[PDB]
Amino acid sequence: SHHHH
Amino acid sequence: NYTDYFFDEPAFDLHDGGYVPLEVSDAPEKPLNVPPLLKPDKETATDVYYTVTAEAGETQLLPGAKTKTWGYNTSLLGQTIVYRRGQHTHVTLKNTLPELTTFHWHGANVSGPYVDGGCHAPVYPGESKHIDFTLEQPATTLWLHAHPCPSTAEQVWHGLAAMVIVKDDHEASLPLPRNYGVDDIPVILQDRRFHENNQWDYRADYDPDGVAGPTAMINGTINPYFDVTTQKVRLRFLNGANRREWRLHFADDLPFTQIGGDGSLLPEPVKFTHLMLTCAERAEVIVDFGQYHEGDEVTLYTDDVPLLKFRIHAFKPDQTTLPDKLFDVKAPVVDPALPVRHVVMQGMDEGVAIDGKKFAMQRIDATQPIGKAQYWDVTNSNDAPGMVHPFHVHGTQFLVLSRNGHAPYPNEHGFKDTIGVNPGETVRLLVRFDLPGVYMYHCHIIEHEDGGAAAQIETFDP
Ligand SMILES: [Cu+2]
Ligand SMILES: [Cu+2]
Ligand SMILES: [Cu+2]
Ligand SMILES: [Cu+2]
Ligand SMILES: [Cu+2]
Ligand SMILES: [Cu+2]
Ligand SMILES: [Cu+2]
Ligand SMILES: [Cu+2]
Ligand SMILES: [Cu+2]
Ligand SMILES: [Cu+2]
Repeated sequence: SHHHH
Repeated sequence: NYTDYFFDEPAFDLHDGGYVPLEVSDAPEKPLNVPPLLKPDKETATDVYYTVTAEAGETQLLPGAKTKTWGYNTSLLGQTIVYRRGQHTHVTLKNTLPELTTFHWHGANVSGPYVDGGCHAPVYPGESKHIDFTLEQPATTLWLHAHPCPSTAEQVWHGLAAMVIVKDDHEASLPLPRNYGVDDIPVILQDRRFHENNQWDYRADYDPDGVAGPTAMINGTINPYFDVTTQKVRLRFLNGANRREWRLHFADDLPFTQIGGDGSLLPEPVKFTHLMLTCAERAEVIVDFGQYHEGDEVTLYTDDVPLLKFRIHAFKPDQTTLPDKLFDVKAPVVDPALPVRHVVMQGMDEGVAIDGKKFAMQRIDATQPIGKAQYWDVTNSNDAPGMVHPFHVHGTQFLVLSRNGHAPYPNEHGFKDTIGVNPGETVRLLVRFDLPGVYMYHCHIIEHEDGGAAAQIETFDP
């Protein structure tokens, strides 16, 4: 689900 | 809404003009290289003897041709060197490279400038030097790397870095994974750019603001995996990159506990999901894989880029718990007679400087008496947009008192030799030198060091 920046 | 890291989001490397994104390599997955422990030439309880040889070779990094590389007692990086507190240590330094080099023990409280192995300690091709010393400092992860001035960046790029493990009695008594290569591993974080025939070319990739390539390399491995055979694993993160910052987290935000920083155990364990490391910073963490099962592969990322896969095998349950206190940090009292030292890092690119000046090898910039603790106020004067400058001091382990008058970051309450200073920020350090001589302080973006953003301090007996 989660992605970074 | 919020960044998951402690540093100032606008200052991250990824905002820089010439930023080089990491890209996933198509190279096949392979086992993480774990450097062997360097066998002593001889050891007794009181004395240990090592030979450390800088050498050139070839390493199979990508399919096809082998990459020409340099290492310590191996073709790339180096065998891990174990030192013990209070043990008289003897090292023969041998250079078999075509270039002169230097053997810098980053974080080791040894005398400078010769044993320290900075600018003033050249070892020419074909020659040998003999050093000895006794470490009187807490257990931690240090490292060895080349430090000729200039040319540190290029030599590190060729592959001259190695992990150094310092043992003591206190750390040995803690319930920590300590089976090297099995449940306790180096994670040396680097990046490179491969050119034709899988070769490196520092000069083609040069940038005065910091060299970074798009291919991540972990312990000299491309697309590494690690076979986990225990519930808990200790990772010794070292940022051995020329410039790049690592923003480390697992794919699913698996928590991990930091137990160690640059210079010592942390006073207390600190729980993390996301951890940012600037150049030369070390962080020792325990990961608990107890919620996973045989066949699972759990991947450690920086930003959105996968770095290191953990293949879960069968493991016995581990019921142990960390104590609430790991380590007693005994802060020195500042010498009241001594002023506050102000150090200003200025400029970017070619214009980087400290206190208005570029490095000069003959010149002493500062003095401080040994045995006496002093406040160092260190300012990153870089306007917005700026960058996080990792400030390093040779020959001391310092303590972090405050950041812009506020608390240090949660993982900055132990001893450290390198600290990331945000744009505009003043940090206050407590700095004591135990030994007399000449020591360097500088930014540890290695292109900044080479570009002259360094100064030297003379320590003397009063
Ligand atoms: Cu942004
Ligand atoms: Cu001795
Ligand atoms: Cu000796
Ligand atoms: Cu260093
Ligand atoms: Cu250093
Ligand atoms: Cu995350
Ligand atoms: Cu298995
Ligand atoms: Cu910059
Ligand atoms: Cu240095
Ligand atoms: Cu810098």
